[PDB]
Amino acid sequence: MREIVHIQGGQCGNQIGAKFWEVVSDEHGIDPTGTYHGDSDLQLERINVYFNEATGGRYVPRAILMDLEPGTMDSVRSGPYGQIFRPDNFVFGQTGAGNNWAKGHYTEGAELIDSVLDVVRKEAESCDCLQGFQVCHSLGGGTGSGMGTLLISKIREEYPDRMMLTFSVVPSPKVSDTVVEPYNATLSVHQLVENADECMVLDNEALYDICFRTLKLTTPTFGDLNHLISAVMSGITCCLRFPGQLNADLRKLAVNLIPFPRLHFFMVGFTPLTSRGSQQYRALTVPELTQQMWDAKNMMCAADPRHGRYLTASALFRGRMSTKEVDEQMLNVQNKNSSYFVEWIPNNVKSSVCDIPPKGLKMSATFIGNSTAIQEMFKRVSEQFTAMFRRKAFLHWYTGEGMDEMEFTEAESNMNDLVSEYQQYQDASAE
Amino acid sequence: MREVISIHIGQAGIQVGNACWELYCLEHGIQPDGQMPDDAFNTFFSETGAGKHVPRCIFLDLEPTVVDEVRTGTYRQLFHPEQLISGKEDAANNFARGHYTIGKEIVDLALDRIRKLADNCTGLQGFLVFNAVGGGTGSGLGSLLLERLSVDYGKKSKLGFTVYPSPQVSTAVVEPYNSVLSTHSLLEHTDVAVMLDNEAIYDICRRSLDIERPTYTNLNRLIAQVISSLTASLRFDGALNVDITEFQTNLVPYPRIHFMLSSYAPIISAEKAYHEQLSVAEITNAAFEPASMMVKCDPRHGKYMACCLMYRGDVVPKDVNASVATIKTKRTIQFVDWCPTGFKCGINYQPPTVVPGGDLAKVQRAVCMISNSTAIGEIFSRLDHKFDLMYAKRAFVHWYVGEGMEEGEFSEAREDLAALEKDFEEVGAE
Amino acid sequence: ADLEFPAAPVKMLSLNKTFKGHLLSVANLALHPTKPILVTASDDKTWKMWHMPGGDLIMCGEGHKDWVAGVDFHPAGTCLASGGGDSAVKIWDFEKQRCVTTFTDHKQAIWSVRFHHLGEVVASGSLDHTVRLWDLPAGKCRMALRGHVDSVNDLAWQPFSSSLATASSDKTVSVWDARAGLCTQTYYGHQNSCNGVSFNILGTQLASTDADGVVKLWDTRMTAEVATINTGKHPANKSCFDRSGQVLAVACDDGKVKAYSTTDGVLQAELAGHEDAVQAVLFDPAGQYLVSCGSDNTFRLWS
Amino acid sequence: QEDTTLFGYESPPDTPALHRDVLKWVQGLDLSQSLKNCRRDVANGFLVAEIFSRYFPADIQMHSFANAASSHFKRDNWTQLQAFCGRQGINLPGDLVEGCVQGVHGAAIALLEHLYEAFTGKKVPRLK
Ligand SMILES: Nc1nc2c(ncn2[C@@H]2O[C@H](COP(=O)(O)OP(=O)(O)OP(=O)(O)O)[C@@H](O)[C@H]2O)c(=O)[nH]1
Ligand SMILES: Nc1nc2c(ncn2[C@@H]2O[C@H](COP(=O)(O)OP(=O)(O)O)[C@@H](O)[C@H]2O)c(=O)[nH]1
Repeated sequence: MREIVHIQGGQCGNQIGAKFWEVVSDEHGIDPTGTYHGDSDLQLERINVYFNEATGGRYVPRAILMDLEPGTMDSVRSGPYGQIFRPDNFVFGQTGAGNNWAKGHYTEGAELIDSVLDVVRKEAESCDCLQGFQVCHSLGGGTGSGMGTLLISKIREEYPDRMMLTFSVVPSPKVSDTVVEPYNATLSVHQLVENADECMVLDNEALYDICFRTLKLTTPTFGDLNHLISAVMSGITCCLRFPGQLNADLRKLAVNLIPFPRLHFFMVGFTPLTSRGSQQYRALTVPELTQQMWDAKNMMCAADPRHGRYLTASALFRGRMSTKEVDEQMLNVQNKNSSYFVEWIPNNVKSSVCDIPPKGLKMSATFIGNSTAIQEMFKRVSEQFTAMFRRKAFLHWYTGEGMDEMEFTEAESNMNDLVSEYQQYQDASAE
Repeated sequence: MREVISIHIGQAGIQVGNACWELYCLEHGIQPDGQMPDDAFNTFFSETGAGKHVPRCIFLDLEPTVVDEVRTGTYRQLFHPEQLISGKEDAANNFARGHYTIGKEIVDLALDRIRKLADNCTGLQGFLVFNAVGGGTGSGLGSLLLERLSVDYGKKSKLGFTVYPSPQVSTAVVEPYNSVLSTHSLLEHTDVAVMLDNEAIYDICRRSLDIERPTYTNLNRLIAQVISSLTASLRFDGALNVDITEFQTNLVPYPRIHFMLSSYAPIISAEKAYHEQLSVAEITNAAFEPASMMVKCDPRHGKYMACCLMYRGDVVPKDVNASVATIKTKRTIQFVDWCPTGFKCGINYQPPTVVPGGDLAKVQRAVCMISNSTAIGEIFSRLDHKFDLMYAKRAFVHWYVGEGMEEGEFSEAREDLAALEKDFEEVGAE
Repeated sequence: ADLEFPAAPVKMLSLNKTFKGHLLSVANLALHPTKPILVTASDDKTWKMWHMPGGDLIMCGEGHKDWVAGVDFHPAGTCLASGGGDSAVKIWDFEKQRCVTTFTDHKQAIWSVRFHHLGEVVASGSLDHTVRLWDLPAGKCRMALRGHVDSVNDLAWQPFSSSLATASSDKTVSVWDARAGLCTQTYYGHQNSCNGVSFNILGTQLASTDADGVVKLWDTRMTAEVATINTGKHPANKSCFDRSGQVLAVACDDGKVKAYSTTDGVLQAELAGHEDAVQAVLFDPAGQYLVSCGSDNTFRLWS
Repeated sequence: QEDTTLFGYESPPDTPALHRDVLKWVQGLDLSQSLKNCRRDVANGFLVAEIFSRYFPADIQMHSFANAASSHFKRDNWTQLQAFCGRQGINLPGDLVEGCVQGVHGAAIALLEHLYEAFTGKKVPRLK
């Protein structure tokens, strides 16, 4: 009865959202035709968080897909679970943004944004009570980053009190896809800092590392990365949808994770990720889950937590488990690694337990870490943005869309202030 | 929805258009009669109620022979007869003849047909202008057409696949003259200009295809494969789709700097095919090899500013990422200090179709690398002395003056090419 | 502390002549702590340093792209900080007569600029809703105070304290800590945009103006609304306390510099020299005279 | 012909950041939105509608105006505002309106200046 409005933006966001909705329908026993085939009462108990019952037995996702080009949405509709989405929730333009945040935020995103807000408001008023909105998209792309930031600003204006969660795919450190990724990321982070209440940073290169080293896959397509992202996206809200021994909703996670309003960027990870070869070799225990959880290799962020200091960390476990086991494990983690945890917070862990593990896994756990390590990621993005902006390369493409040069430097200043805050609380001393 | 209007001006434009449209017909399954036994063809073909597909192309030339060859050959039931526009008198390698006297009525009719074509397109990604810098028809009429298109259509992205004269080898004598004139014209109208050199493509054919007698058909087939790889992301779905509009955003740092080197890989005959692994890293290296450049311009002299890679076939993002990381770590490949990323990778799930009758082998992977690099100023440097050497004596200048030009036009073109040289030097410098 | 400087005379009229040395209206005033020298920050893109007893134009600093809204002196008068509508905070040196440095992290008009009591950090409050601290040795914005949903119209360091009170156009007056970067206190009560804010020399009281003319006085220690002076309908602009005195001099858009008693909120003097409006007022460090600048393109000396 | 562009890139012109009198008048007027950036804040036309309502509450209402980024809604707001201005006698020049909706540099500044003239008792902001 606490509803969540899902939004997908851009090609990457739409692919991630399609994978996520496939995973959630699998969890709730919903076939691609919408009918329930789960044979479990708890699956239908809280289905209204994500789905709405149609006239018949069909359940439609409370999902809204936005894009400037129709190809990605055509692929999503033709995918295996493409028919569950209501066709009216596919809001697409005709000319895509050429990796241009200006095109997706000011020129071309402006006309489609009112249709998008019409759909969002229609979905929101249908909700009895609204937990908030979750927007999945990629920083470093035109329509995704631009229209996502624009929509987030609009939704923040309309519903300031409602929760806002973002799954942003930050451009990767080493191998960058497009040239203008630093520009788009710089312009998007400035919006997310001011608007998004909760932000989860994902890096495709961290995803490749985790799927090459833990999963040990040989040919990881984008589908596998979207699968891991979908696993985290489900596990963050499974405490809403399923009974929990110690349940914790999105707002509780935000309250326990965010010390100060601007420090709301988080790195996430999912456990247990096991290679098909080592599945029988590994033993499923709470200590094993915690061990993989706190491994820096498990973080789906490029930045590693070792360099920074953990301000806070939430751990949402799933499965029939011992609260004594979980609490003792998190206490031992904090005591062993006290150097990596902030001193002026007596307990840096928000432990939550859900009684329903994901399908196939006896146990699972998602980790949400607010640590000053994200500082180095923003610093790298700024190191690219400044190099490009000094000579104003490709700046004419953003200028021709009618955005001030001062806007770039304002976004850079906001990023630098955020980095400064993270460093301040990294090296803050008690008393 | 993703329509692109193809223009082929002059003999070279039409002869590369023949290869391009044969390749498109083979790729989309369209028989030469016009119809094939969805909507991936809409970029290049418009379907009628009868089911027969007509290309959205325009064959423009002031000479009747080349166009009549198309009208008589196999693709006579494919193309639109009025879209094939034929002149009466050739431009005779005279830019003035093709731009001031003969080209007027022809370009008026060309704009008429271009309006008729664009009226049938819901969307319009842009224009693909295929001409020959170095001939009166291609240079003069093409320049006039590009100017008219810029005036009327406005911001539509015009991609000009131009063929400049080779450094040493050439077929004309007034080629520096009309090349300088047309370069002056197209510096300010085309959005992304792709350089092509006959000498470089001849070298590619001789070294990679082992063709001791390369010819214009082989050159056109290579160019057609390159343009097909360029447009593959418009017609076939794949991870990391790249668009005509995204070319300019990820490749053009500044409006004057939009000339691009093009390199295809692999270029292997079937006898040499399946004799090497042809992995993604190896094809990327081959694409970045200077010999694989289709312009006689060593990239070692300059520095790369941007590189858009278009992968076709069984290509995985992990492999494109590993190859691009190796390229970045590579020392001989040098990038400008102000572009840290400098890479635009885009993959497509459609392997390059092989033209029966061609020399290219059926390879499951392909790369088309289109790069903005400051080395390209070297070719303009060559033409800038090839021009002034003749201009000192005003040789052949009476020919150009006779059709209503002035010494001021030559002076302005030379000055603008010098300014382009200076701009390339300035972007290369820190 | 424990030093009483009696400043009773407020009804005295203008003593010196009305110095009209600026082409356009003067926006702010800054008095040198050591010497009786006043920098007037006018909206003519220039500031002018004058020796007031002589009325002589000692210096004229120019270079701001837009109108200059705020000006302040460094302790010991080493440098001058000028914030203007060009969104650039400029530090100028008197000795070499040029701008030492420019900070452009602010992207909107700089409403107010103030120094620390020690002077190494400079607080700039701007239209961009933020209050940015600049470490002059570092030349970098170390910290930024956020939390105002409307324009930060004024900015005043608490005397000899890291606390900083900013009156914003969101009808709020927020006192922050520079060292922590947090909002210790937020005074509500204003029904209009807060044009200006000022501290008592002892720091016990804080007075903020409104656009409807209401000047509200709070006790900083008590965090309570002590007084609510209701002036005319015109905006109350900027205010200044009497040094160890019970008289707050408030400017106005009525052209009259009023002087209300902090004890009772009763008018004591109403100087009517300015024709149209008064942008700001300032007391002498010794307490000998007031200086009032306004839309009359003239800064006038009183008492 | 000596050009100032950096290889064809003409940097956008720098705005004069309105005026203190106009900005303080706007701030003193009770408005829901704040003029952080004049271009973006005025292009939609909602803040101008709020100003017009504060000066003529009877015939300008907020329910008719929508804070919407689409060109359709911006045109709707500005055209109803223009119709009211025509009825009332206020200028509201069309060129400034079009520059404001298109985000042209300085058009919103000029329109706000003209509104300040028309409303604040024809008080011309002093300038050199
Ligand atoms: N790469 C390539 N270049 C060609 C081909 N055919 C012609 N060219 C080039 O095109 C140039 C002249 O082309 P055109 O201007 O169209 O010749 P035309 O049709 O007789 O027109 P004019 O010569 O100007 O009167 C020559 O310098 C050749 O280098 C070709 O098949 N492939
Ligand atoms: N994890 C994941 N990342 C993707 C996918 N598709 C694209 N990306 C990445 O997302 C980044 C941004 O692209 P995107 O926002 O989708 O392009 P846009 O839709 O035009 O804005 C690119 O650099 C890609 O590397 C996907 O399916 N999964």
